[PDB]
Amino acid sequence: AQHDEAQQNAFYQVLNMPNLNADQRNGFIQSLKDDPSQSANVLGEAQKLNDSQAPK
Repeated sequence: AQHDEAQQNAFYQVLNMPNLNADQRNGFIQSLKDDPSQSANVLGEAQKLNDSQAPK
């Protein structure tokens, strides 16, 4: 967190999602690392995956 987090913002956001479990968030992060161009895509799908798993 306490660094130039603005650069690695997508990765940081995927970590900082309450409803994602380890396997999910880490899996998506590795997908992002594997395919840098799909940053916005992976981030969007991570937020969707989090949202669907919201207790409400």
